[PDB]
Amino acid sequence: RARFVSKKGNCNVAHKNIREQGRFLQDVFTTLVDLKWPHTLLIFTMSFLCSWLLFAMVWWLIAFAHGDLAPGEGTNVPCVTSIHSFSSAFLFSIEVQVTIGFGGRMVTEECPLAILILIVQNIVGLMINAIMLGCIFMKTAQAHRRAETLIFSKHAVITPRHGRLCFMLRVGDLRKSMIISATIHMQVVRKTTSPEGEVVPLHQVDIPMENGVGGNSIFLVAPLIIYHVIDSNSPLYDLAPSDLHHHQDLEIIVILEGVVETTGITTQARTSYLADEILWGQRFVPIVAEEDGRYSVDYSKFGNTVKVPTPLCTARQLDED
Amino acid sequence: RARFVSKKGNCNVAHKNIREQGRFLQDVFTTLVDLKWPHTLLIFTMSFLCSWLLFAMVWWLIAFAHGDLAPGEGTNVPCVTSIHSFSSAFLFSIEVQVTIGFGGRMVTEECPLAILILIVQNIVGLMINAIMLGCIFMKTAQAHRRAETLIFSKHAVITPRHGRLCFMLRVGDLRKSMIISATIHMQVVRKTTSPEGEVVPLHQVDIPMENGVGGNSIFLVAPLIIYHVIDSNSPLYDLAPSDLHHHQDLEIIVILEGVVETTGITTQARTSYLADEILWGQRFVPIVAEEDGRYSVDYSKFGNTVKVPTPLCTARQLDED
Amino acid sequence: ACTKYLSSAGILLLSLLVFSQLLKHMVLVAIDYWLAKWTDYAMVFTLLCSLGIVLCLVTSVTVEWTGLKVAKRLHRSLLNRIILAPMRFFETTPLGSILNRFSSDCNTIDQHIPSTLECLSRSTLLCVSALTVISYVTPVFLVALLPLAVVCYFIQKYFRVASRDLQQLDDTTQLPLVSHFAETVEGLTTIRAFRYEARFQQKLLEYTDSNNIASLFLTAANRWLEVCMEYIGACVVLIAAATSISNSLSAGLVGLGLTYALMVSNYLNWMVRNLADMEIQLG
Amino acid sequence: CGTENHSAAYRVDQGVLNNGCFVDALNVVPHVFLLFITFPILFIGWGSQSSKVHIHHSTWLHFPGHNLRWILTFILLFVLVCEIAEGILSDGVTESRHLHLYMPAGMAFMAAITSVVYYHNIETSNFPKLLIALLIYWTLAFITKTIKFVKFYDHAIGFSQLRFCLTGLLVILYGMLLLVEVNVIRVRRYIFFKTPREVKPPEDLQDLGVRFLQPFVNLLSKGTYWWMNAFIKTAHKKPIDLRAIAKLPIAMRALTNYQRLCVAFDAARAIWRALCHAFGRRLILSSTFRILADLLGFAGPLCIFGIVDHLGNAYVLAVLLFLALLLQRTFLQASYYVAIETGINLRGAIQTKIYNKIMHMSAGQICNLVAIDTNQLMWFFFLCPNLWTMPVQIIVGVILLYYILGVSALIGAAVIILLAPVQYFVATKLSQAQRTTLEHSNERLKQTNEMLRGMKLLKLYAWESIFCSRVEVTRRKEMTSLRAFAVYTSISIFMNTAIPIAAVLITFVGHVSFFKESDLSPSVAFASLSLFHILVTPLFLLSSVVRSTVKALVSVQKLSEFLS
Ligand SMILES: COc1ccc(Cl)cc1C(=O)NCCc1ccc(S(=O)(=O)NC(=O)NC2CCCCC2)cc1
Ligand SMILES: Nc1ncnc2c1ncn2[C@@H]1O[C@H](COP(=O)(O)OP(=O)(O)OP(=O)(O)O)[C@@H](O)[C@H]1O
Ligand SMILES: Nc1ncnc2c1ncn2[C@@H]1O[C@H](COP(=O)(O)OP(=O)(O)OP(=O)(O)O)[C@@H](O)[C@H]1O
Repeated sequence: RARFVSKKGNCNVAHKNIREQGRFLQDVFTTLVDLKWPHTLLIFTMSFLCSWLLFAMVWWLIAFAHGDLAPGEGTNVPCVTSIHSFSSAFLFSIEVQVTIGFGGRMVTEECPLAILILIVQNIVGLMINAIMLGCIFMKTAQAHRRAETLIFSKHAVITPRHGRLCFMLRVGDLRKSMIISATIHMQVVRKTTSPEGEVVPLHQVDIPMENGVGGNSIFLVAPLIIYHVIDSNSPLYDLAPSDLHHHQDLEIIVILEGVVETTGITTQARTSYLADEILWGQRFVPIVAEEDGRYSVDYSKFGNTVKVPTPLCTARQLDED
Repeated sequence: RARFVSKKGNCNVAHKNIREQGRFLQDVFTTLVDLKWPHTLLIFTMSFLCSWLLFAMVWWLIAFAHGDLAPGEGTNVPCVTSIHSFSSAFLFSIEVQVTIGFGGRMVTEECPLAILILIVQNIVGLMINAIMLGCIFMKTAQAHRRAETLIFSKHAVITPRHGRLCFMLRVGDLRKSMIISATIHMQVVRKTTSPEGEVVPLHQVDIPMENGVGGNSIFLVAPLIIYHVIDSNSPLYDLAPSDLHHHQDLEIIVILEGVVETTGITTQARTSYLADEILWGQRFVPIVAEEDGRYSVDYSKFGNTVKVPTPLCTARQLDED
Repeated sequence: ACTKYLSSAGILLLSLLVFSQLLKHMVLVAIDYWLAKWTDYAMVFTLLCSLGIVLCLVTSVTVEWTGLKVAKRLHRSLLNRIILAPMRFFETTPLGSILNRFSSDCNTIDQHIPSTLECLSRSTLLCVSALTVISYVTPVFLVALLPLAVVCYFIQKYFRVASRDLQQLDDTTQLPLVSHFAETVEGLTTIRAFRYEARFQQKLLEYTDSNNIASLFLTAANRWLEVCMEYIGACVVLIAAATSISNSLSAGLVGLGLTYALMVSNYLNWMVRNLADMEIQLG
Repeated sequence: CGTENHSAAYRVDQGVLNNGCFVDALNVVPHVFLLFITFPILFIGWGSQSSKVHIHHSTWLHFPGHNLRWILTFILLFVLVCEIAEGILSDGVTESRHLHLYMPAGMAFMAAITSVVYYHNIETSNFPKLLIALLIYWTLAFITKTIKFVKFYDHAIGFSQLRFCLTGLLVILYGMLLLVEVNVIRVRRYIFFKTPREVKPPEDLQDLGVRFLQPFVNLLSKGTYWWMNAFIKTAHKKPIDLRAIAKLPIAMRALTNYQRLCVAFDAARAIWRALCHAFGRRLILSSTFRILADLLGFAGPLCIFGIVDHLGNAYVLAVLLFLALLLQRTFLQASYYVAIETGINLRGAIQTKIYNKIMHMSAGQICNLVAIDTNQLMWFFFLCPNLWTMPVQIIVGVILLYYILGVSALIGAAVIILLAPVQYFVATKLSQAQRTTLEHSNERLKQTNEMLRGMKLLKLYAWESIFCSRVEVTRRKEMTSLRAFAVYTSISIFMNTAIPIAAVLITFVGHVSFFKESDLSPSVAFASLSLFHILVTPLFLLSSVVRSTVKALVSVQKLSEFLS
């Protein structure tokens, strides 16, 4: 009785024997963006800290090689001014990569090497900031947060409309902003067997949206009733009004794609309906009311369904008679 | 026996007599992003180095024109303080573009020209950083790395399903993250001749996905079996069960498009199947198993196919009888 | 409830046993204590010889006498209680459920329970003595001792669960092998002329493998618990040595502490293993 | 680095001037660089294991020649801890602190653990474009300690220059382990055109789900059973079923072990030789680990002796004792876990062989043969390592006991010589009473079966009392046998408790009363005591080993009979 995907999508599938070739880590940036915020912050905190520290040791050493640190004498000229301890060297490293340049610690012309190190450190730190920014930008574009604003009624009903038995489901959007080119796809997950004896554990069947023009798009502003009319080509043509719910173990996958009008990022709203989450002989209660100046949506009535007289047979039997 | 595209896509086609108009280089930024990381780094290392250096020479010269460098006398006032050698001038250049400003080297009001040079150098260096960042961002968006995470079975089989002879192929995704609006296109590359005597060296034929709603989209979470039912309109209607594999030299092109849920970047997964990579009379072994709490995918069984009794004739002959 | 064994034992021999065990263990502690007060001539050495005579067999003889008492009492009691019961309780229940108890449980009680309870109690009082002496030498050792005791508690619980499961599963696993084996001998010519022996090769392979993976896990489990129990013993060796030398900076207290710090690694293993075994065998 | 202004007076004096404190800062470099370059990489892996690790339980491979990598890391950590001790001893002048004379080493220790967890993560998921940093780090650290060692030889005093010897030791350590990964380069050759490397048998072994995946893990697990940890939490959570339990790995087959046994046969002088030729290679490793565990056990009271010597060089002995105990325990477990595996595979292959002999017959005795003697083999094999090991522990304990105590070592030697054949004798009379108890138990249980099956007919006649009196008769005969058991068990536990008392008592007293030139320091006494705590186990295990080898001769004799 395992679900393919949860009520909130979040597909629950294990993947055994991945022959990892290391491609998992090669894709460093999709991974970084995929990370939770606390880890993105730790990595960049660590990267900066390490970069500042790794270079700082080099600066301290160059001071040491020159031997300028303990003489503290005027005649000798240091490569990096005001360098008395590692700590002084560390602070110098910080001032270089984050471009502070306090000035109490300056680079002289004594060490042609110090000049080279300065060039390298600036560039390395520079590239790090470039990469870090790129990563942060993509994270701020994680539109999946908008996917959480999309609503799917907990249960979908089966009722006749225009004399035809159909599958109904309510969907909505809580934000004022729109989702452009909102497209809905519906698949039926069913362990199926062909006549050739072939067995499929999770066969996915495409379900038409009864769109008037055969399209999959929908202008969703107010909660809408998405439905599928069951016909000779629908896998639900043989649904039993009583056993389909509990003894059969099927799952309806509802996918809502589209782009956020604000970012341009394509997202997905995923949900599922097990056999026991579907109601037979019930329909949805109207949600939209009307004020003198506008239309109003009552979201507390989303899961509100009522029992209506309905034929208690399979769609096939209904058509046969 | 040359392949159009490799098993891993990477289309292998030479392009002779390009009448290059220079548009190849005009598109500097698509090119920069296209470059491998080591070269992107070298270019920007070089660009900074050059920019820092080119300007540094100018700074040294302005010191020279003023003649402030060798007098080292107090009465005279330098345009740029602490300038004794080119090296001192170089370090000054660095401190300006990467905005360090150590302070040991400052710009005075003596040279109205030095002031102008400072303005120019800041802006030039500023624009460079802007362009450099832009380039780095697009590189961090190179979602082709996700294309490498997509799997295509090495060989595709030909077996009957529901009594109809069909072409089967397994496809998967190794990452937890999804690919939105995943669309599959299938083309047949065949040197073909019309009745008018016209000859085409690489004619591409469109192949339907047997989608229940006539769509090309697929919600791929678990490995799926993509197939094409051979009919009167399919170019495989006359396939010979034995000679189609070796004496005929056809190629099946499989394209998997879609956008990465994390970046919003559209990518492609490209693969091909030569005649000898197709099996006749074999099907795929089930991959998905089931644990008490979830569904499990065994990826080590991807290329696992078994022999099943099948008609040994062309799809046409099968239909004729 | 393990106390039913105690009620079948009688309180008097319990008192004899526990008082004699505490007697000989505190005698061992006192031997090492006056050894320390020695080493930091006739007097305390004659005291040590007089101490070392005191340790005696009485706990062992008390254990064995008590086991004989429990055996004859439970045997007579279950015999008379079952022959009191009507024929209907024999008819509803399987006779194998009675006779398997009669054979296995009596052989368990009369062969393995008494000695293993004695060694479990002995190892228990030995680790108590070791911790007591190490705490007596190094008083601030207890701060380090506490979370290690917590970790030993957690490991202890997890091991006991996994060990009961694997042990019972191994004991059930080995039996259809010898069952199939005896069958395969009894119908040998039948299978040969049937020419089905490849099938029963395969079945014996399945049974044999099963007995292996069952045994392997049991062995692996035992090793895992044993390995962890020693790491903690090595840690308390380190901490006791550091604290003792830090405070010393007398000799005898430190040397006793290190001796018992050595012994505690074997003590933990012995106690846990015997605990899980007795938790099985009191069923 | 120092007290006065000398840290600079290095470079104030001209040229290189051999750079005394400076080479320590050069050795800082490799270690600090390593941590920093790899922190970003290691961290993403750590975050990925927190995010999505269901894929991580699917993929496993070993780089070629990696066991020696593990053990070289272990012993270099050992010597690093030793040079940390040398650095603290050198700073023990304490006129001022000398950070650069022990901290560099400490950073190496930190670096070493990272340098091996990084290797564990590249071995976790194959990405050979990632140990480039690793090998350049090893060659750079090798170069820096090489410079340190040659300047040490430039300022040499020679043999007792302790840091010199230790330094060159870990120099050639890094050099040889550096050669290890270029052997890995020679294998995989990823910088030139190819790497076709993949394991099927652990990967296809993984197909059934739950695993006894020990044969393929890191050597850390192979000492500590790290893999087991994950498995037990489930058993605490949910109950355990046979389906949940694993299926043995590719090499672990009754078929495969039987096949190698058949190869051994194809190759007194027959079956025994085949068994050795089939399992000797596997067995001798357990023996070796057991021998090393013996040496590390004898290191214990030596450390006690030195500690109570200096308390009459202290924490260093404790730390070395700590490492010795860890490796000892681990070595003992390794020997234990290999003895077992050999036993098991022997049981499966021998059962298969017996079965095929039955299949070639062109019966309760045969069931007894399998159900007894194969189990005896399994057990004997576990205690097979001890056949020559027991002589070592006892003898080397005697040698150190003499080097501590002088003439009184023969007292405790007399105690243990009086110990062992007493155990043998009591085991003999135990087995006699076992056979008596088996006879009485068979009588009682068979009569009990007849009574329980006819218990209805006894209920018809109220004839239960007569046959319960029969039960009582056979039960009293059983109680006679059980009193014999009580006798023999009490005498065994009295031996195993009272022997360590008498040994210590008579040894110290005969020492001191034998000559008034005795000197009963705690360093003598307690080291001898802990030796006596060691040497109970070998004797008490050796008596059972002797009886086991008698039973072993019997098992081979009966199998020789049946395989005829
Ligand atoms: C543990 O005493 C000793 C003391 C000292 C010496 Cl030098 C050797 C031993 C010793 O024992 N050497 C045999 C090696 C050994 C025996 C038992 C155990 S164990 O922890 O009881 N685990 C199991 O027996 N598993 C069973 C074994 C039989 C098949 C089915 C699984 C672990 C290892
Ligand atoms: N070989 C080539 N490589 C790249 N671009 C080309 C090439 N040949 C033509 N083009 C550009 O693309 C167009 C292709 O059209 P076509 O080849 O018919 O040109 P055309 O009719 O020969 O006229 P033209 O002489 O301008 O090419 C041309 O107008 C030209 O601008
Ligand atoms: N278990 C797996 N996990 C990840 N990637 C895989 C896995 N198995 C195969 N691949 C990659 O994807 C492709 C899947 O094809 P398939 O499983 O048919 O491979 P194959 O025919 O067994 O050949 P190969 O032995 O190269 O896998 C393989 O070519 C392989 O490169």
